[PDB]
Amino acid sequence: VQRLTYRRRLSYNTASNKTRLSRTPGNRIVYLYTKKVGKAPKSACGVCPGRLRGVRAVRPKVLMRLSKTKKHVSRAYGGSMCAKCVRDRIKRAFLIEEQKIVVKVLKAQAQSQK
Amino acid sequence: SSHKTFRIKRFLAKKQKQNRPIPQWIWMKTGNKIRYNSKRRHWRRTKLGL
RNA sequence: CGACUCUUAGCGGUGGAUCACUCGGCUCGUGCGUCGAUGAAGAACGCAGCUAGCUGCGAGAAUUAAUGUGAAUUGCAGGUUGAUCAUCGACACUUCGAACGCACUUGCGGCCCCGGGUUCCUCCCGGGGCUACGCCUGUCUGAGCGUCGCU
RNA sequence: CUGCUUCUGGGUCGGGGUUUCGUACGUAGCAGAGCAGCUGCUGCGAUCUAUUGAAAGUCAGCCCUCGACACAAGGGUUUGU
RNA sequence: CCAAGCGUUGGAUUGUUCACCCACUAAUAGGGAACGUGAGCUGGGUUUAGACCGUCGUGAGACAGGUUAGUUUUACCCUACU
RNA sequence: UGACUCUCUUAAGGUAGCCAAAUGCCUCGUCAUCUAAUUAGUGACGCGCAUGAAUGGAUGAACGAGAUUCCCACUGUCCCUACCUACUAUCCAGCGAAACCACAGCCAAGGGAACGGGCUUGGCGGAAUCAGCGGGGAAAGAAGACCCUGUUGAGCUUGACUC
RNA sequence: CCGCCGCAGGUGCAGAUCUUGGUGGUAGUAGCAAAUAUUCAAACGAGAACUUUGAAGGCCGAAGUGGAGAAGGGUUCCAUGUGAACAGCAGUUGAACAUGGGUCAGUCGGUCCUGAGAGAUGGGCGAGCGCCGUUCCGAAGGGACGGGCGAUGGCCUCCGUUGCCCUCAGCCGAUCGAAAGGGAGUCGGGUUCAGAUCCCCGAAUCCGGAGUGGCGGAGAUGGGCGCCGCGAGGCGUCCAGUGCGGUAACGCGACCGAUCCCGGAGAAGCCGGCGGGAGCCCCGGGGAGAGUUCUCUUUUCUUUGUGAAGGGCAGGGCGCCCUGGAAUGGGUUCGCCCCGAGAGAGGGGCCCGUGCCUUGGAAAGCGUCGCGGUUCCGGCGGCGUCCGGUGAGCUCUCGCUGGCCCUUGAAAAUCCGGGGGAGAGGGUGUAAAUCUCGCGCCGGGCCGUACCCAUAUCCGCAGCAGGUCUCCAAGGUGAACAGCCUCUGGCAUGUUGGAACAAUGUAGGUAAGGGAAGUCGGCAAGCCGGAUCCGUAACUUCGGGAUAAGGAUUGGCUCUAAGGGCUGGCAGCCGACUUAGAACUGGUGCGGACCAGGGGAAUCCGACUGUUUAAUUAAAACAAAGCAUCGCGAAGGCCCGCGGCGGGUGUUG
RNA sequence: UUAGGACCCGAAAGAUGGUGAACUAUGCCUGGGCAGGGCGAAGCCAGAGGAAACUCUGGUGGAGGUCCGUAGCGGUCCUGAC
RNA sequence: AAAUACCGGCACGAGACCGAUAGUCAACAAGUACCGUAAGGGAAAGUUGAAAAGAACUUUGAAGAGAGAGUUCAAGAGGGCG
Repeated sequence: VQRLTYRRRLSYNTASNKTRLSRTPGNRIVYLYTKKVGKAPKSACGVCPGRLRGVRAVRPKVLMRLSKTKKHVSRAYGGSMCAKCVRDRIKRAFLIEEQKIVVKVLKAQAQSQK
Repeated sequence: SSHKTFRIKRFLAKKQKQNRPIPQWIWMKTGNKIRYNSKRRHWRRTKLGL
């Protein structure tokens, strides 16, 4: 049995000071200091609760190191918005734009008769 | 504590160098008044201020 | 009998009175009547061959120079073309401090200059000169459907 | 309050007497609820039974020792009509 | 009348002293000792501070009115006694 | 006894409730109940000194280191004390205070500042002591906290005075 | 130093609970009594109840007397001495004393960010020291992308480097504020008398950087004709190229681009349940060294590994996607819950991987068994460092999913992705501009770092039974982090010992018969106590009351039945823990210690939970939900302020 | 005999300007922490009884200023120790 | 300007003053040691001798502490010592 101490001077069980038991090649249990569970990024639409796919769930200041391809998925609004609410904002971006041309054509009627 | 400021560590550093006795040759002088160091301070007796 | 206890004297302890001194006071009088952004008062921290305090002092650190003084300093070592003291006009005077680049953690900046890294050609390291507010006179660049001006 | 050489004396130990508790360890048992293994033997097994009114304590403030073993022929301080 | 030698109790209710009652009893007499006795106790009662109620007061508050909660210290001296 | 009646009467005379209650002076109220006996508890009785409606009235399951009462069981609380254990106290080695202290330390009476350790008159009186001990020293403690006085104050209050 | 004659005064002490200093009696007295406890031998030494070492017997018993830190301390740390004084006996002993020695960092904190808040400037007030206020009454930006004449370093080549002035720009705030919040990145072995993530060896890693940019790779070597000649091909030209693959989720080692915009991470509460993962414990083996052996025991005990960072891999998870169309509704959980808004079913994709394996890596470490080096050493050899089963186990962690709120649980630094398309880039190459790709290169200053962390290093005048914030957490019994016992680790019974065992104490117990007669009062003590199994009233706000009350069993040993995985209505194979039943059996003992409710009938008050006089009152008092009025529609109510175009409620209605 | 420190010692107070929230009171910010059990609310599935609203039953579920109780927090009673 | 004020500051002279519990809080390592979080509070403490000649050497004890000696007019002046 290995009753073992902290290696830092933070003596409190705080958000920063969270550990894991790690057996060593000297054959003794000791604490390694676990980096926090950095989460995946979230969609810019902000409706889908499930976080993004193809982007690493990692601490935010780590992403300086990560390559471009680790950080975004290869698509328009890739790594910023969920693909489901991309293809709803492609249709709407077109079907609303189609509806504008029906207004452009119905305006070419109501004045030619007076 | 272990967690010190540089200014306080220089304060303590002076107080340690002031906590040594008289040299034995000092009271062999002509104008001999000093017998022993009266300003000697101990860590249980007097708590240094602070 | 003694032992114990009291009284007195001698001597001896305990204690620091008395008395005798006195490089300290207090009081009165006199002359003088001078601090500081050229960094004051104060504070910190340092410094001696052996030095803790006290004074003396400021990386040139119980002092340098200079003038005077003319042989010590001294607790103990050691090594006259001026020892040592006084004086002090030259120099020097680390850090905080009105405290002054922005902050009090002695933590972070800028610009110009120099030196290493080089052989200007940047980062880097070290060093240096500047960088506080209020105001005054002049300067400079400005601003205004202020007042007008000329096209 | 006593004891400290009648070849005697107390003590120490041991032996009896005493009483207390209630049947030791070991062995033996085709006594044992059974069950497990091998083809009747044999393992685990609370417990019961004999050995066994057994074992254990018992004067330190119990009784008698005449059995062992030593030890005891001292020291100190005072005291007179 | 001589007479204090020796006895004069167990309890219910109340802090009670005072009573009152049950029951025993030879009898259930009365007292004193700083209204014996808190470095002996107990703290129920009073009588600090907290609270509640009744009456009183404009009020703060008041009441030998009722109520609950509320620190009870020291002997090693000298005598006395053992 | 009081529905009812007559008058004075003020703002209107306490309604519903509740009670000798944490509220009743008298008081240990009266009656019942718990007892062998109860100034206790409880349920009733209301001219209630001086009950009463958000100054809240009446209740109330649950709850409470809240205040009372009776009952069963349990007990050294007691009748009535005894024994045992640990640590003390005790004795010794070493170590070593303090409170307190006019002088001090045996009584009875007397007088006295009316309750003497000393005075008066009698009792009488015998070194140095140890563990106890709580009678006394009107023991110690702290210039009474009660009480009154002072032309001494403070916290608070208001229909005090002056702002 | 003094007499006489004059002068002058801080001029005479027993008192003042006088002041200061000293010393008595008490008195060698009270005392050195909290938390179980010490004994034996030896050593050093003048000297031992205490020191040191060995052997005993003990305690703490993982919510510890253990191993570490924060705050505080400031050298107390460690060695070498002496042992005057101090450590309430002692002392060869100490945290005393005196001489010395000791704290090593890009990675661990501080620095940095902002929080509640603090606080300049403008402004306002102010007799004034100053004060208010912190975006409000302010000309509150000293930065870039752009264009010529000049100019300096370099063949002024043409950019770096400059200046004029012309295009271009919100945050709305200086500054401070956390050694527990945000916050890139260091771990493993070895070493000291005292220092380690700091030192040494070895493995990585983060940020920053470079003047004509140091290597490779990507950007980038496609298209279509026109002649030569047996064809590849050679060579002339008109063109392209700021990367590819997957139906998709998304992938590939890079994969241009500014002001602007947009979003994300940073960055979210407590509680419940479930799952995975480790560590730990447990279990059956195999090694190694010890323990026991008086009999029995294939036995009992210890030890039995593998860092950061890459890759691969199980393993979790998905509210991701693809064909596809479901009532006879299906899937699915402990609970949920999901579904034409596309369920089952199949094929994928992604995020997390703290587990396994591999590089690190056996070269170290550990267990051993030996050999040298008289001491000069990280000496050198031989072996081993194993194979399984495990589980509502415990703890930490990563998830899945709920429940509660008139409660919704931080900002900011910082970082990244996206959308835009101003630009830049070269003309078929010796390609260019450019790159979040793989190596390479250089750098990381400053301050803290010793030790105690509490019945002896802190604060209570002290080695004071007080107080003082956290981390790790073994075996048995058990519901249990309860209590008790033991292992690792630590200790010497808490400021003294020896000999007695009186009183009276303090703290424990035990009592015949009675039973509250004691007493203000059942105060103190006692009883009851666990679990299984019965049984459970009045009253009620139907929630409770309730463990009401009141009964029964409990030991040991031995069986029996029932309750499950797994591999291809079955057989085989690995079981881990309980419930139930009956036997047998002991002197009716058995929740055997420990743990651990006395119970009923009423009354008063307060609904309850909460709170309260720290140090005499824990209460019926306060609070409370509920209920009810009252003020106020903002130049307002209510309040503050010396003051103000002031401030709180107010980030309000 | 005064007035002044007025023979010396003595108040409870009154005033002015400063220092403190390391204890404690309260708000706020930011962190950490709280065994093991008992009762068993909503929702949910099956079943049983009758004609619907429905009524009974057995599981499941894990709420609560819930209860027993450790750590922590507090401080009742002994009016114990001291 | 001058006459005028001056319990601070520099350098001086003097006293019917005080003589170490006096005189300034301070004759001395005094605004020191020490106490309080801080504002602030704030001491005690002079003397060997003419000259250290400050007690060599011998001897008991583990040493402290002695006995002899020795210095000096005197240790009846032995390191806080007229």
